[PDB]
Amino acid sequence: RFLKVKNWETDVVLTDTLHLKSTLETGCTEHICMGSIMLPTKDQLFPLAKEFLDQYYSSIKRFGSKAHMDRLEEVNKEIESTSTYQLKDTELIYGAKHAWRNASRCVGRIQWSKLQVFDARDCTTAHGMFNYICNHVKYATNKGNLRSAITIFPQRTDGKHDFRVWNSQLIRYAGYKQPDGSTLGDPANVQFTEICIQQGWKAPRGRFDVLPLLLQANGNDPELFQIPPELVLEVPIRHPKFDWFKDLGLKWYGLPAVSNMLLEIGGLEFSACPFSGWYMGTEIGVRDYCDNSRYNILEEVAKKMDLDMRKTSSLWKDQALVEINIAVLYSFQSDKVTIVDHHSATESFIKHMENEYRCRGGCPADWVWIVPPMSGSITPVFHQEMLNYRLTPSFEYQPDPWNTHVW
Amino acid sequence: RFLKVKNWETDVVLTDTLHLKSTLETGCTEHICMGSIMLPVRTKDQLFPLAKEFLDQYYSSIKRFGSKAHMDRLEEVNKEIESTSTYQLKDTELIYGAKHAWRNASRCVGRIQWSKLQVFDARDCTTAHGMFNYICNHVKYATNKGNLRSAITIFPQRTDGKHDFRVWNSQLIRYAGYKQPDGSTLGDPANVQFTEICIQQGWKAPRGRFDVLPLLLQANGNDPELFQIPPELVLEVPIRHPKFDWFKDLGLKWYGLPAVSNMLLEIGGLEFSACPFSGWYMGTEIGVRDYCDNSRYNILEEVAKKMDLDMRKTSSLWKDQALVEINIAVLYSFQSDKVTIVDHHSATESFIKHMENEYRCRGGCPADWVWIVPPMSGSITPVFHQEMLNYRLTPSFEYQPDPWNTHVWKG
Ligand code: HEM
Ligand code: HEM
Ligand SMILES: CCCOc1ccc(-c2ccc3c(C)cc(N)nc3c2)cc1CN
Ligand SMILES: CCCOc1ccc(-c2ccc3c(C)cc(N)nc3c2)cc1CN
Ligand SMILES: C[C@H](O)[C@H](O)[C@H]1CNc2nc(N)[nH]c(=O)c2N1
Ligand SMILES: C[C@H](O)[C@H](O)[C@H]1CNc2nc(N)[nH]c(=O)c2N1
Ligand SMILES: [Zn+2]
Repeated sequence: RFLKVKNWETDVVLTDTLHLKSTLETGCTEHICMGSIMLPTKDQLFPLAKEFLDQYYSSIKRFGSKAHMDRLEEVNKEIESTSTYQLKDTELIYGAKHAWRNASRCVGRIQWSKLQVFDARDCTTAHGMFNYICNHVKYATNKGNLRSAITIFPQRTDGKHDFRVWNSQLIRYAGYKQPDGSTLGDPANVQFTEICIQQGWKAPRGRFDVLPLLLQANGNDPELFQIPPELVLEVPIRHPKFDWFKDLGLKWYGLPAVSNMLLEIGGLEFSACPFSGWYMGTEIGVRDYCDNSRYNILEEVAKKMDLDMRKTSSLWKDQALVEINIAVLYSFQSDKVTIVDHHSATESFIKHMENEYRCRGGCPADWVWIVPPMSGSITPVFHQEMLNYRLTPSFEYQPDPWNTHVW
Repeated sequence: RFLKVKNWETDVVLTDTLHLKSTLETGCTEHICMGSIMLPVRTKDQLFPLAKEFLDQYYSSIKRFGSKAHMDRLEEVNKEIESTSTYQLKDTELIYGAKHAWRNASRCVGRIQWSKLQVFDARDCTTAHGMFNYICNHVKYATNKGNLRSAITIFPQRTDGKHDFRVWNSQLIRYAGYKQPDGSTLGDPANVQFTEICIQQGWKAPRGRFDVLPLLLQANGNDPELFQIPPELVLEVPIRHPKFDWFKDLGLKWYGLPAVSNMLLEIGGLEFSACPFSGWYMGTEIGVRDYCDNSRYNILEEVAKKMDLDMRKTSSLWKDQALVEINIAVLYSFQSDKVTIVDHHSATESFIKHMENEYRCRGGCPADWVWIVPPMSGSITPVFHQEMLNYRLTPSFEYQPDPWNTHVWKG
């Protein structure tokens, strides 16, 4: 019950005791593993607060101290009357950093304690939200020297006043159904690009059209906002060997800033909390160019490489995928925009695992998601046994707003 | 209660009722997933339930559930247990069991072939020499001059755990691993331990880089014995590259027949501790793991040098780039010699078809995503985007401890 995990490349063994703090469920049972499934009141709220506040005050080495019990009774009394409660700034920051720290699917968590937290809990309007997001974006980009950030809009109250950023990421390209069959722009975002038009967006109908922001504050009909272009840093994609690679007319944006998840701290629910860091190369090149429901430039790259595309066993897809990913990293590094290759970041994660087992007794991890989408076996996380379990504070999934909004 | 999985690349959903037949425990709990853990003498007290269950399955498969042939067989196995404390499978039952063991192998991507398994009943074997002759015929039959045919050879079942039959090799054909004084390894680093046991048991090692290891065979719980597979029975393929003519000069070769020998076949409560089984290679098993894993032959950096790659920063992706070429050369060498091999794209596509077919005509197909996804180019194969349900069905192939850890040495 004090589980162990083994790295089979190095024989390192770590003993996991952190998992016995786990609260939520995984979806798995004694009889069935779901490790690869994508998505599984006043009386409930107070224990959730006690638990969070207990771990908060131990983290600062004041468990059982005067300040601890007073803060507990303070929160205790506010739940009684107000039915909820508000986090002190210090807890807000702790909670945001530990939701990233507990993000069992995130490979970049070695940076978790350097997060920049922007308290936007005083926001009241979509224009307000837009101001906060533009500030987040500018701070995060930092002229290419990217910095981790999260901006936290007001907590849920009764589900009727939800703050929601309707974009899945703050910065994403547009996707348009072409009359003939295929897709122009980016096929992931075709339905959202519809909604923006459905809401009043003048789509330029190019390939790399930065989508507008669709901001929803206090539960009202959301509003369209154009991010100032000078805040959207983009990297034109070129290959350090193949001159013809520029001709494909490819670029990506520098700032990955995920905006559709829900942040849960001490039982409180922050449905608007866009957070950002920086890209691993494969997130753009393997996934955001080469997945069959994405750009499928794989064929053109290999065509332009005059590779034998007549049978899968020439591995021409793999060979193109490598080149594309070499190009994505070359371009970002050439323009001094932060990016991490998948060898770099998996080795960091292993180091971070080491540190978590050493000074925390464990580290929840979702092997299925930590292993990069190419070259998995030659990265050091492949041979790393991991234990997956759900800790609080956390980032959670939430329904898309456009299935729920009382319009 | 029914369960659903979604393929996110195609939006195809499938409903699994077959997990309800699951009994063995996965290692996971409601609060902890052990989905990435490598590894998460039986009395008649609990053997007839296991027998009845298997026999219920078998007679369902032949649509004779509840027939007099079915009830009589139950009654026959019944008396044989209380009287002998074990029981014997009919040939039919043994063949069903071995096929369904493979069909239930949730980590195996090659299961589209599962019904075509050639089952060799070696349950009359009694000695190590007897085993050597059974294995030699397996190898010849399965190889078939490069037109590989999957087979399994099933040796006698465990009785009291003190008379086990064991193949001590992890595979029938593997290359020797030699640890040098200077700390380097000659041959296959994966086999250094087994090689030393062989040498200690009296094997005269050629001490080369691709020495086929001797068979180490154990019958009836006796001390294991060494035998050299005849070299004309070991089909090998020298590794060359279709564009690089310096690749042949790395002097690499690999053998054609993957044949796993260290696992335990469980059928209806009986344990078959020695049951080597073979099929044919997916290319990445040689190209990605057998050559490029940091703890294996690790010709990665030598291939990168001959390719004159930027080996300074990892972000030149030289490792990925050399990996692709090495897998290109493995597929090319095998196809050039008409030795059966499958690339990882072809095989993941087949498994998806297989998996979909299994959901429709069986109500489920247990599958270990961690293992099914290929160890390179994972996301550009259709299993990466495929949700999977993992559960243990019997008959099954199980792991078992290395015999040299548990053996009682006669002397
Ligand atoms: C700083 C560099 C970072 C890198 C390289 C990184 C990398 C990744 C990767 C590769 C994934 C896997 C999903 C996929 O590949 O499609 C992921 C998931 C995730 N990231 Fe990180 N990340 C970073 C920063 C952050 C930050 C700052 C946060 C929040 C404060 C965060 C929160 C998450 C969460 C919650 C998930 C999992 C979401 C889910 O369960 O669906 N990440 N990340
Ligand atoms: C004929 C073509 C076959 C192919 C291409 C194939 C491929 C694979 C691969 C790639 C793995 C992953 C293991 C690794 O990569 O380290 C695997 C696992 C496995 N294979 Fe298959 N296989 C084939 C036939 C068979 C046959 C005939 C059997 C037995 C009758 C079998 C039994 C298994 C089992 C039991 C596992 C799971 C290993 C475990 O649980 O540790 N396979 N297979
Ligand atoms: C629904 C299937 C996709 O799931 C995913 C997949 C990935 C991420 C994710 C989240 C944050 C990231 C940050 C901060 C930096 C970075 N470099 N990468 C990230 C990737 C979120 C989700 C949830 N939408
Ligand atoms: C705990 C270590 C897991 O390792 C492994 C790794 C691989 C296989 C395996 C087994 C059979 C195969 C056949 C018939 C064909 C083929 N092409 N590949 C196979 C690969 C088994 C095990 C379990 N002994
Ligand atoms: C079906 C499968 O579980 C799903 O596609 C997951 C698998 N692992 C992943 N891993 C990462 N890093 N990112 C992903 O989007 C996914 N997708
Ligand atoms: C830690 C991890 O579970 C382990 O290294 C597994 C992962 N998946 C694998 N998948 C395959 N096909 N072969 C393997 O050897 C492994 N190793
Ligand atoms: Zn699980």
